[PDB]
Amino acid sequence: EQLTREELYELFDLLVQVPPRTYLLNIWNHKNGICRQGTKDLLKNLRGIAPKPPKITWQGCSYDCNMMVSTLETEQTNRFYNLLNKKAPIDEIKSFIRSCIDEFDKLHTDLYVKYEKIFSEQKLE
Amino acid sequence: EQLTREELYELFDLLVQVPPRTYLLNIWNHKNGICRQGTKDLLKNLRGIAPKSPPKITWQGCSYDCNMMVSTLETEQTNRFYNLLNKKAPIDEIKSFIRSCIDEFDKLHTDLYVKYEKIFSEQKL
Ligand SMILES: [Hg+2]
Repeated sequence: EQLTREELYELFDLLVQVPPRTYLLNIWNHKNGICRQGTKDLLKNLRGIAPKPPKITWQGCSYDCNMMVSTLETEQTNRFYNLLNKKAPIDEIKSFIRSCIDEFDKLHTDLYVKYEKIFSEQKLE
Repeated sequence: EQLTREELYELFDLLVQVPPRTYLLNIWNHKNGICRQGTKDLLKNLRGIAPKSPPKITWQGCSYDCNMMVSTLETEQTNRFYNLLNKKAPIDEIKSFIRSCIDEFDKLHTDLYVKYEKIFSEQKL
């Protein structure tokens, strides 16, 4: 039952107090599902404009993108558990989760911009 | 003074509660300055590749199109910003919005560059 981003942010107002940790972990799994669908969408969009100067291949783009997103996911999850363990207020936790999603959106933007330029230049000459 | 992108992102993490309107307007003006420098950089780069049946695309046309696209996006984003202010959006939502507007401008700048790179390349034969 994957929550949409909209449903997650609405649910972030039903949390006026810090909920139990199981609840918090459930929310983080929905966060992961949202970011991972963003990655799937990025790779789908990049595959569309990849060709069939630099000599970057689809396999290279895919390795780079997957390494950046997988490393970001690990780093964010670690920051999440540290927030939990230090018993942070609910407002801080909510801002942290929304900021992690924003950070993934910026990474997906950075990757799209980077490869849009390379692929478009390869399609030339 | 004009904040760098990195300085603006730093401020975002220091808005933890909802700040006065003057502060948010000030942040928006720095956002505008960052996106306008991105537009200046785009036109500089495009000048490098500009020339020196259907009509030939010239520097004038390229410049008119780019400035219309970025100026209209500026207007539309500012109108969405004022909507959030007036509806008293919580700070996490405003922060996501401003971050997303900068991503949208980065994408537009890249889309424009790729568009003209292709057009100027094809004409050159
Ligand atoms: Hg460029």
